[PDB]
Amino acid sequence: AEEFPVPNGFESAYREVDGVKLHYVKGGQGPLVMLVHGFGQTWYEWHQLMPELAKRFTVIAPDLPGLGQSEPPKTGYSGEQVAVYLHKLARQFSPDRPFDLVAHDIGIWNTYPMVVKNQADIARLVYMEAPIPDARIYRFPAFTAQGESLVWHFSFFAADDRLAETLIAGKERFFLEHFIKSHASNTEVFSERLLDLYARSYAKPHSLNASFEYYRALNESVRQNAELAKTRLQMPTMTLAGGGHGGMGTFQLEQMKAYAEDVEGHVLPGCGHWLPEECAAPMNRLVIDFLSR
Amino acid sequence: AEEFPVPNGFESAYREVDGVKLHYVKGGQGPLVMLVHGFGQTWYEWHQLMPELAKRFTVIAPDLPGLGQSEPPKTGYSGEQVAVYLHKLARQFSPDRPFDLVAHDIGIWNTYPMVVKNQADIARLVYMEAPIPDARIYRFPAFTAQGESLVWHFSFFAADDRLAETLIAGKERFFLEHFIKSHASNTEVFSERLLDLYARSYAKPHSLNASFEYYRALNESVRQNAELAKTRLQMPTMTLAGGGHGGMGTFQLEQMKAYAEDVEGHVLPGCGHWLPEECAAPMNRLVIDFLSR
Ligand SMILES: O=C(O)Cc1cc(I)c(Oc2ccc(O)c(I)c2)c(I)c1
Ligand SMILES: O=C(O)Cc1cc(I)c(Oc2ccc(O)c(I)c2)c(I)c1
Repeated sequence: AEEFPVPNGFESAYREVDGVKLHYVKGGQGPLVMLVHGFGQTWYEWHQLMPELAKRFTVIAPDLPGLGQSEPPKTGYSGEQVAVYLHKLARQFSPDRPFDLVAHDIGIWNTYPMVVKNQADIARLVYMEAPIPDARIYRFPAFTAQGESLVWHFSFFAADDRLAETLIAGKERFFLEHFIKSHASNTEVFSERLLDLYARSYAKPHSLNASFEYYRALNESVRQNAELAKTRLQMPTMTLAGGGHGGMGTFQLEQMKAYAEDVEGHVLPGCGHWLPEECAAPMNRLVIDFLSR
Repeated sequence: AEEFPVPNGFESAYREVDGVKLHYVKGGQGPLVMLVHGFGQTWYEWHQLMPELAKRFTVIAPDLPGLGQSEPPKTGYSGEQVAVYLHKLARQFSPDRPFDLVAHDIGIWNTYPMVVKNQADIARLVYMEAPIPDARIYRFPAFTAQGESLVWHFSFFAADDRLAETLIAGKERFFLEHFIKSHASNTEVFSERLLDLYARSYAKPHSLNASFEYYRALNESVRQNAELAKTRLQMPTMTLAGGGHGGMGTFQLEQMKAYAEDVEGHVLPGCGHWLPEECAAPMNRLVIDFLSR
């Protein structure tokens, strides 16, 4: 059974990595590009970009441990632990060449440590719509003059007592729709069918828990990154962020400047947090052009 | 019927104020002191302080509109709107003399406007454990290096689509235990028996909704207070705050200095948000002594 429809010419498959069965969708020919999704989603958020990229690259889009059809991590959910799985998965398919990495949302948290620790393995890097976990996140406000902030979920999801699983269970579809649309500019792209598919996936009890364990490990990830960041990133990097409601605006590039020697950034007007779906055509174009250099 | 046990020698009664039936518990003789509870609780948080105060004062402890056994407000939930009900209630019992006010948590939000607008009616004032709604609240962090922040619930409760009622309905008892204990230093005072009492009250559907409407009106209260605060409070004031986990610490007094000419503050070590229950002996002593001047 597949949680999401696989594009033509792609295959849904699994690899064991350090005793954890990871799911991915793979297609194309050429140098490897790995696309890593974030919270509330799965490999499927990349399904529009994948066929275009597959004209020039071998494309792999894994499900993060515990999410989609991937088994939970056996080590832990901190960025350094999760990044091992993703790095080793990429290396199974690109053992002899560096590969490209594109990540969205918590896909950034789960890849940054393997990028900085294995720079020779990373040809080009694209990061969109999430802070790298560091002390900057402690400044985001709990509440705004316009009401509900965009970041209060960091605390909701990190809270103990399984607070988030307990309140969201039985209301997974309701909560996800609220979360996705409140972080969107272009809500129309989230059809009832698309929301149904994402909700069914993250509502699997181990996946609902996995979702929040990423946040329960966030402080540990920040502490980890405090040490890792002593080494600057040297590979060509591009950042993307939405400039509309729900988006991160200038933060993405400005943070990345502290991490990378060679970075260019774009802010996409009229687009929120969910760039691959809200603004597929220009996002796809920018990613394809940057990687095709 | 009574949701909470009335102390010996007190009465539970109701008063209709501008078309809204307010519940209160009253006892004692002498000048009037009104005690106003906050979120998650009812008049009952004051039940240990009340008999002591009643030796020197007429004591009234109302349920906030919509909470406990009080009807929802008919105007709205902004501070200025709710303060009218509380001011009129007090003045029914003390029409020719000023009265004392003690308020905790959102009790502050719901009384500040009537204090500033009717300064001659307030002899002495005690505020504990909440910010007065102003722009300072936009600076509190969504997430901290220790985990769950103090005020992330501001956004949860303010969120559209009845997000909070939808998630919390049926899980009120679970949620309230988490909320109260996460904001406490001395968690041991929150027995299952006591939590049962509070949860059964706020689980009434109109009470669960009323609770969150106070937060949905928070930005309105901030706008209201920006005008009101152009006049400083002139009456003797005391602030209390917990110095332990969950407490507001030095913020309480520091903010109050901007609002009051005559203020003394105390931070109680090893106590969190729930001062009357976590640290009954020193809190009661501070309040009784201050009002007895
Ligand atoms: O602190 C700054 O410089 C500016 C800043 C402020 C915030 I609130 C913020 O959080 C967001 C915003 C959008 C979003 O979709 C998500 I998920 C989190 C970020 I990233 C940066
Ligand atoms: O950042 C600052 O200025 C200091 C600050 C930080 C926070 I997070 C905060 O919110 C609280 C604190 C305790 C509490 O019990 C509740 I409910 C809310 C406050 I008030 C002040």
